Amino acid sequence: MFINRWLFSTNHKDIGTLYLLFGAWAGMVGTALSLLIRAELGQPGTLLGDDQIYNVVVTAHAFVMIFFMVMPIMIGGFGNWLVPLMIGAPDMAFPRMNNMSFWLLPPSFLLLLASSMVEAGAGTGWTVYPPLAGNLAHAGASVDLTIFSLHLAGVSSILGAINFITTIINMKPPAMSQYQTPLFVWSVMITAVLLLLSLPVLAAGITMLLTDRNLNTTFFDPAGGGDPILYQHLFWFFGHPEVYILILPGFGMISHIVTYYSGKKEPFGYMGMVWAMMSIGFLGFIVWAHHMFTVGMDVDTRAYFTSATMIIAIPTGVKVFSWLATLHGGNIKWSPAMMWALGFIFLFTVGGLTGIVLANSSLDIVLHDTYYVVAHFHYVLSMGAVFAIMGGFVHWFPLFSGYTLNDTWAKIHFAIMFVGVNMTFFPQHFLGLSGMPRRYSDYPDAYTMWNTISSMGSFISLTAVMLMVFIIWEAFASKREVLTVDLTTTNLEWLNGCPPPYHTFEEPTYVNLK
Amino acid sequence: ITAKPAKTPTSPKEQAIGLSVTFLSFLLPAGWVLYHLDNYKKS
Amino acid sequence: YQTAPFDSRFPNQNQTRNCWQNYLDFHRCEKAMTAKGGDVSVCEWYRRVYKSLCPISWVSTWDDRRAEGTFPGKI
Amino acid sequence: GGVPTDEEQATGLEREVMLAARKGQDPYNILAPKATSGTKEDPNLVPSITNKRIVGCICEEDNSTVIWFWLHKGEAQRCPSCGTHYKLVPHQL
Amino acid sequence: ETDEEFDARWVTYFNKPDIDAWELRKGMNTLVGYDLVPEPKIIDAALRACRRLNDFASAVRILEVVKDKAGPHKEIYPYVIQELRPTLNELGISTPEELGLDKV
Amino acid sequence: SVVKSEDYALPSYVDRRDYPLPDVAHVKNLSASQKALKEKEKASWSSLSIDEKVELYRLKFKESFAEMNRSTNEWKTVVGAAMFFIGFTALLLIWEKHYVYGPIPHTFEEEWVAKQTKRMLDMKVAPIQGFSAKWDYDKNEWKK
Amino acid sequence: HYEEGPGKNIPFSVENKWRLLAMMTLFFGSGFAAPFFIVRHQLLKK
Amino acid sequence: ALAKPQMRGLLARRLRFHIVGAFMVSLGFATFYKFAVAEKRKKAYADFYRNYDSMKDFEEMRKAGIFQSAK
Amino acid sequence: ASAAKGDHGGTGARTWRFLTFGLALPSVALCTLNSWLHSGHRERPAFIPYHHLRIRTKPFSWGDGNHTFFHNPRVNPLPTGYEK
Amino acid sequence: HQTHAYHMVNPSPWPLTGALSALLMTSGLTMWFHFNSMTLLMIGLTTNMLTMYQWWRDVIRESTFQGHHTPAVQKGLRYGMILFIISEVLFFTGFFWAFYHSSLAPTPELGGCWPPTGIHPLNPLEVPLLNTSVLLASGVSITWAHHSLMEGDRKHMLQALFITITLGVYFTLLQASEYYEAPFTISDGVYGSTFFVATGFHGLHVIIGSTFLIVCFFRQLKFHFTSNHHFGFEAAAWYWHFVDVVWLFLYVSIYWWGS
Amino acid sequence: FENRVAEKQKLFQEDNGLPVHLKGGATDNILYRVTMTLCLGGTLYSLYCLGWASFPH
Amino acid sequence: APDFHDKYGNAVLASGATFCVAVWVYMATQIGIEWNPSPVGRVTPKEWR
Amino acid sequence: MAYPMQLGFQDATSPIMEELLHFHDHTLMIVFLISSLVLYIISLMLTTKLTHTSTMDAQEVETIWTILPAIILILIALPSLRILYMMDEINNPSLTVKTMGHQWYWSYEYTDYEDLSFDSYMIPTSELKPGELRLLEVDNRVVLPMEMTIRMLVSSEDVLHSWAVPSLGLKTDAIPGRLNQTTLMSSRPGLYYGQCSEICGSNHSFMPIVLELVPLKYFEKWSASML
Ligand SMILES: CCCCCCCCCCCCCCCCCC(=O)OCC(COC(=O)CCCCCCCCCCCCCCCCC)OC(=O)CCCCCCCCCCCCCCCCC
Ligand code: HEA
Ligand code: HEA
Ligand SMILES: CCCCC/C=C\C/C=C/C/C=C/C/C=C\CCCC(=O)O[C@H](COC(=O)CCCCCCCCCCCCCCCCC)COP(=O)(O)OCCN
Ligand SMILES: CCCCCCCCCCO[C@@H]1OC(CO)[C@@H](O[C@H]2O[C@H](CO)[C@@H](O)[C@H](O)[C@@H]2O)[C@@H](O)[C@H]1O
Ligand code: CUA
Ligand SMILES: [O-][O-]
Ligand SMILES: [Cu+2]
Ligand SMILES: [Mg+2]
Ligand code: NA
Ligand SMILES: [Zn+2]
Repeated sequence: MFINRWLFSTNHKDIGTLYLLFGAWAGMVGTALSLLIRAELGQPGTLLGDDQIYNVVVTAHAFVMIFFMVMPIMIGGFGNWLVPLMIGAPDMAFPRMNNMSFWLLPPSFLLLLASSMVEAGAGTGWTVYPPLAGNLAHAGASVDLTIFSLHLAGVSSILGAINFITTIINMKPPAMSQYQTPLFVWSVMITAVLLLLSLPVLAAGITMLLTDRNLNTTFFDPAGGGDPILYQHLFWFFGHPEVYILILPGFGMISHIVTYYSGKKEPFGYMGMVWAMMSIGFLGFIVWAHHMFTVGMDVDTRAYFTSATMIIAIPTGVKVFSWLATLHGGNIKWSPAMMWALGFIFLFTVGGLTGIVLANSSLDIVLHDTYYVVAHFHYVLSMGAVFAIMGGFVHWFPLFSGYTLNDTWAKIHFAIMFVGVNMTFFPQHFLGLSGMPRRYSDYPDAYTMWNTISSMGSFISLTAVMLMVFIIWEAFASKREVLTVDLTTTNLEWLNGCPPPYHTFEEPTYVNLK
Repeated sequence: ITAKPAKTPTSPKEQAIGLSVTFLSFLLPAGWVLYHLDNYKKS
Repeated sequence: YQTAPFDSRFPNQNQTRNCWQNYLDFHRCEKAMTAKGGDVSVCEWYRRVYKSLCPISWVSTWDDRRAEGTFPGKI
Repeated sequence: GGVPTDEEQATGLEREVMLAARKGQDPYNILAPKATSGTKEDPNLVPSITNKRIVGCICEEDNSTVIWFWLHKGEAQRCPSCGTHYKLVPHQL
Repeated sequence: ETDEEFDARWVTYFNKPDIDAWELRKGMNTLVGYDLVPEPKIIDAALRACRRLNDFASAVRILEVVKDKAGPHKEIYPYVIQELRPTLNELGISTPEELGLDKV
Repeated sequence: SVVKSEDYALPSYVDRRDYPLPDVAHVKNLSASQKALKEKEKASWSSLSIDEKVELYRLKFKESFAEMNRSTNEWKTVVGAAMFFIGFTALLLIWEKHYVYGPIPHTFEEEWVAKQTKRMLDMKVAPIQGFSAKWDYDKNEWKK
Repeated sequence: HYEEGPGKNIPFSVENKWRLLAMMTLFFGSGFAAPFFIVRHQLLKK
Repeated sequence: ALAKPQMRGLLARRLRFHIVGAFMVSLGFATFYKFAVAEKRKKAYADFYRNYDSMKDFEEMRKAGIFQSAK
Repeated sequence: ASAAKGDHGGTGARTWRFLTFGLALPSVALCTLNSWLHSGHRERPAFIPYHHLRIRTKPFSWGDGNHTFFHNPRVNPLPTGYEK
Repeated sequence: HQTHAYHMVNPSPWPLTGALSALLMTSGLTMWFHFNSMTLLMIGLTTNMLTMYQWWRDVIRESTFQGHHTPAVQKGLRYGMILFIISEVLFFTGFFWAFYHSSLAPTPELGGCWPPTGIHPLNPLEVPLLNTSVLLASGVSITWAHHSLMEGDRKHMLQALFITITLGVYFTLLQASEYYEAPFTISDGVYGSTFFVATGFHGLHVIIGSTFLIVCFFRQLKFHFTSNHHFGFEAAAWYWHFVDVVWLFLYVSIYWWGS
Repeated sequence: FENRVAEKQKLFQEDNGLPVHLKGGATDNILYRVTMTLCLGGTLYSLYCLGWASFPH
Repeated sequence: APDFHDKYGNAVLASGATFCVAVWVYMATQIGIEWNPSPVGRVTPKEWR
Repeated sequence: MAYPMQLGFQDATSPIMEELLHFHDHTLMIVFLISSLVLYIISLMLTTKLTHTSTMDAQEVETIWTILPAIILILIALPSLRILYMMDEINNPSLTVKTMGHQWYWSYEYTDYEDLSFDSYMIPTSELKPGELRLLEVDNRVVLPMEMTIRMLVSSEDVLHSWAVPSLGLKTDAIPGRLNQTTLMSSRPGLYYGQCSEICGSNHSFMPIVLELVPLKYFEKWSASML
């Protein structure tokens, strides 16, 4: 019974729950890796050992947070629970293949942990650039186990994306056009089209790195006529779309949360929100070499990547303002979920705005490979993707479990986290402008004050993480069972009750074509 | 949202135990490694 | 002669072909002067330019390979 | 010849859907129902195999918001946004 | 449409003799969606409709929601009540204040 | 009064400022006297007492607007407790500085810093605005 | 067919809050502790 | 008797009033920032270099002993 | 274009088989004839130990580590030159 | 009891076996590359082939034998396959990108020219042209197969499909011989690297598409396909055209223009 | 060959509660057990190999 | 009836704040942390050559 | 170099770095305005009991909040791209210096006239002389002539590194098999510091760059004496 249910699943809700659990466990590993980082940097000198060990920690930190935390929660977790409910579908199109998406992640995680246990770890950066990631400067199994980890995570997400796109286009009620699906479902679809197009290119480029390391090819080795910078283009041609992948389901959830705790039946400017997500999607595939502005590219190439990168502010600004216009006139409910979404709106906008500073190739010469970048991307990831995750979690926890959280504790958790992440990352802008490089285990003495504070903020985030776990315990311990939820008329995923039965929409909804 | 009163109420004292055991499950193993770091570094 | 001047044929940040081409030119020119019993000293400009531009390990490697018979450019 | 037809070999639900479609019937809800005028005298009739079915009401053509509510066996109910009328008609398949 | 046509639609809406309990609720719940406090004459037609539906409590609730829609504009509700007073008197509708239902 | 989990599909009661007339009465079963009161409501409301008018309001609705919209002292608990765990976090950083971190580099000793500061002034670090700009090279002191 | 309802649509039990506390401690704590122990592994190697 | 107050478009009126406030504040901030940061900067550089004497700056550094190449 | 043939009334099985036997497979027999003719061993070129060829940064995981997976002794020299 | 037309699939162990088999094959290639052993790899290849066989066996059970593939289920399969092929196109794209990057700007290490000094390419008018005519021909014979099947003609369906498979097999043998004969190898700098990797992934896709056509040949022998319902055959036909288009881009890029 | 689809349809529709992966009969159970045994045994072996490769030799 | 916040609110707040301010003041000034503030206006430059 | 508690860029030491400071000031003013406008509108939306919960019309307001941002972007791009093309202009250098990244040091090669080359390694902390900067000093500095246009060429002989000097606005990646060019002009004499800016293994943190900028005649004599 157990093994049939949880190892052999063909049910979108139980597979969605497994992804949530997996992603929460990855969050704790990611959080530990991040405290090791800030502990090394929390005073001048050397805490752990030289740059090799420090950057094995740094690399795993990124891979765990992006691949094992954010994507599985947002897409495997929320996406599988919610998308079939929100379109009145009985399950995903390929419910059995959906379960292999899930079961590829624990082995992909094992290969990542193996890579760090053997030899001296892969201390390469999560971008795995050669030649440092090559078989001379990283001899032995760690980079290969890393590559293989990524292959499996890749296959997992490409089969997920085919499942989501198919299910969203093919399994809506016959009367429902694509422009009558909720924005979260739109964000999963766009997201999946991006996974589909971008992961095969990373798979090609990490395959060439594997053959360069193990079969005597020279795609990236100038001695055989190859080029290390080709690898960067391949990687980035995936890596920019990847960060739009990490954010877009967060934008979808935000729009549902803001709408719901403003007392609104619908988000402001629906079609503009759609158009914005599709534009950001598309634009996200033509801008990748803004990660290469110091490699030595011609000037016109740099002019074009600066401008194509900037233009993304326009559709992204449409979203920000439509979220404000959704709040406008609302009957505002100050839930813990709403607080995470309001923080999202403001702190994403700040990190999106320092993205725009970085889009300027002239100034990026001096910001590139410094903590300015690090401050940028943690605003959008630690206070953007993560805030959406948390707002989605506290919002839909009662739906998934049938139990309520304590709102007061969840408010306290938000407040602690808000202070902890800002204290962590805000001073890193100063570190970046004043010239502190990335991927350093130690720093010239002048950079001490900000690194000390940043490390202290990281501890405040730790306490927020440990508190979250006690909060989830408390909910399950106390068993306050949900009774009534408002606004079901425009929130279909709640209408089968909490938690919904294993099988829902065995009889589809009735929707007239008129 | 409305809900029923807790089926198995968790009192202040029970919350203090839950919270304490939760903080310690993260603090102790990591504190143990960090405190012995010098012993590792010369070994 | 101070250093190699700006060459409109290699206007960009990647100067790798500037170095290579002047290295080739110098050695083609020596070969041709030494065929036709001439003065190699007409070739000296390309030697100054490739010397200014080229990393020492690259000239040294290319010198070894021309001596070995394994230099891949055409001279 | 030698290749079976769907008439000869289609089975299970595939067959049920194909035979019902020949009779002009839609027991597996493949088509979208056409609206009546939606008044109390002429309510949309909602088949169901139980005593409640969730309805999604697109109140005006091209609305992007769908309004969702359980339809229960009994007197007709009205969409809470546009007041169009629906009435369940249970049992069978 | 003009302000006057808007108000007249609503008046006529609540003045329907055989208005049912669903239409009462639907009209009130729709109307408080708008960026306005309803004119006295619309509230008057909704309060007379509560009377034909034998629903004293919804009449008190309508008064509460007038006051609520005014937000921080504290002059609006005492004015509307002043204007409804003959109607309140005629139907025996006690205000929320007269019922103690404005206390927390 | 008593709401049941297995009722989720049925219209339910809610107190919301923006949905003043909910889909069902808060109280649907009536006592003998509550029944007599609903009959009485069919006659002139001027003949109802204040108490009766209240009792009808409380059958139809659970909380009044002033009840449902009331503010609470929750913020004091959220702000106090947040400061408490933030305060707790400092204990962790005290333990870390005592048991984890060793001595920092000799370059932060007071005499090292004094010489390094002189040398930064001798090399004119940031002489336009950031650093040396704040030293008075004539009066041989920090600009006041 | 499977149990349904609060507490039953999950791979872990919530029948007893204290056993639940143990299980959640092991699960989250093992996540958190692993990088510390891998760091230790690596130091104690070379 | 109480006079009739405005009762319509209260949310829109409040919105209009404050968006214009926000615009006004924003011009006022641009003004302050170009004074306190931008012109301050341009003037510090302009004033620094106006009569800057590089050889003298060098000689001071040389006398201070900072250089490997110049005693 | 249109190529230079005709049918297009119906694309049925008869037409596609007509194309399989009257165009496609004769093209294959033509190319197979052309090839089984230009086949015959081309004279292996002198060995020159170019440093951009015969790359070895890690031994291959089969054989003696020094031989490619489809090593042909006639035509693939090792880094030290052609085999005995 | 459902009244929609979608397929609720019985709980299945093949996802977990396929996952583990991915773990065993990648762990296995590690052990092979770094620890001189092929055991894990062989075990992973084995459980992978068992997983594929049983999973697709079961899809056949569900459709031909149980009738779960209503039109809606079928339409979903069509989207799925079209999406899969899209993602396979992007994968080749990264390898084409590598090819043109190297070949449009040959570095001094190659002689500053393409093909590099010391590289003697195959003649595109020889076996590579043969390979072309073979894959183009097999696209014509598979379309004959598809029309026969729609036309209800069992025997000409099997003859045209057999011919399509024998042509895939001929391509594969020709290509294996060409690999043996080639005077350049995978270790011959970026020229060998891009050649063998791009054409070798294509060869892998030809083998996989041939195996899919063989699965269809035996299903057809066993009368699974009706004249209207035969998605397995369509999918493999689309995969096959994909494999042919890929080869035409390799031929034009690497063999012709890159020679 | 003869068309025996009808027979397989009757076999795979038998109301016996079996999952499709085991509905073919006793051979399905054998192939299942062989598959799952190779996967779980191979997985414990890959862990052992990790333990081994985790230390210098 | 008074909830948790009416009864304990003022105390949680007073004592959370007192405790936070205390322990951070202690951590910041009493345990040997080197903040590395600017020498400007606080360090007297000393001959190094 | 950076000094304690620094907030912004190191003071500019070349005209182009000065230009980057003004363009950053201009862009950050926009950054601060937009984010404070957002924070402000946020507080405005949340601080009223007045409601308007019915469908709102969106084609009108979307024009503003599409066109304004386009305009602001153009106001960023214009000075951005002016600076870009300035950094690319032909300039006629008097001197070419090559630097090669290695694990974990730089070597410099000054070969327009003689074969001058040497290696440049961080001073270990326990060997710093009083007043010297932890992690930033090298045994052999990159001596260069002040007020002259210098062509720096940057490559690597092993893994990636990247050659940076924040004061002058310079950061050029060091890729093996490739020769990247940048131009370096100091307005002033003195010591200017940078650090390797691409991850390159165990001692990435510890292979810094110190330029020493002096009069031509002092540079010439140092060159001679370095042979
Ligand atoms: C945490 C440690 C802070 C240490 C503070 C500096 C010490 C001063 C020494 C003593 C002062 C010495 C005087 C010398 C001035 C030299 C300035 C310079 O050379 O040039 C440039 C400097 C100038 O920087 C600054 O002038 C400080 C800017 C402060 C912005 C507001 C945030 C402050 C809020 C609360 C505390 C911070 C944490 C919250 C973070 C919230 C995230 C935005 O460098 C920066 O670029 C950093 C900013 C990065 C870009 C992100 C901007 C978007 C921010 C959001 C606006 C929020 C809206 C209202 C703001 C909302 C508040 C109601
Ligand atoms: C999603 C992406 C993500 C997130 C959230 C974080 C969070 C943090 N990271 Fe970051 N980081 C990266 C991605 C992320 N990081 C990347 C890509 C890099 C660069 C890698 C490279 O250079 O190669 C990096 C690099 C990086 C560095 C620079 C290292 C260097 O250059 O030397 C630093 C240093 O301070 C840092 C610190 C932190 C800290 C203190 C946090 C903290 O804010 C974390 C606090 C904890 C949480 C936010 C927990 C989150 C969620 C859960 C616990 C799940 C809860 C589960 C459910 C509710 C179901 N990171
Ligand atoms: C969820 C993750 C996420 C997201 C959404 C983004 C979004 C953006 N990123 Fe980010 N980026 C990262 C994650 C993210 N990024 C990571 C991880 C890295 C480092 C990778 C590595 O090296 O490891 C990085 C690095 C990175 C770089 C390279 C810097 C360098 O290495 O030197 C650049 C450069 O252009 C950049 C730009 C942008 C831009 C313009 C956006 C835009 O999409 C942001 C757009 C949003 C706004 C502009 C705010 C909203 C708009 C308004 C309120 C309207 C009005 C605004 C204006 C008119 C300007 N990013
Ligand atoms: C008719 C063509 C058929 C192709 C199949 C041939 C047999 C080998 C099996 C591998 C198939 C995979 C294809 C691509 C992998 C890389 C190289 C393959 C192309 C090939 O076979 O090239 C041979 C080299 O093989 C070598 O190195 C051998 C390498 C064999 C080890 C395979 C490498 C394993 C690593 C691949 C991991 C793949 C990761 C992909 C993930 C995909 C996305 C998830 C060329 O022979 P040579 O002697 O060098 O030159 C000829 C001299 N007369
Ligand atoms: C990056 C996140 C880390 C967060 C910081 C963690 C803070 C709290 C750490 C508490 O953990 C411990 O405290 C010790 C001391 O306080 C240790 O005991 C050691 O110290 C002793 C006191 O010297 C002895 O009694 C013991 O034998 C012992 O080994 C140690 O075992 C450990 O579990
Ligand atoms: Cu050299 Cu980093
Ligand atoms: O990637 O931003
Ligand atoms: Cu990007
Ligand atoms: Mg870089
Ligand atoms: Na450190
Ligand atoms: Zn409707």
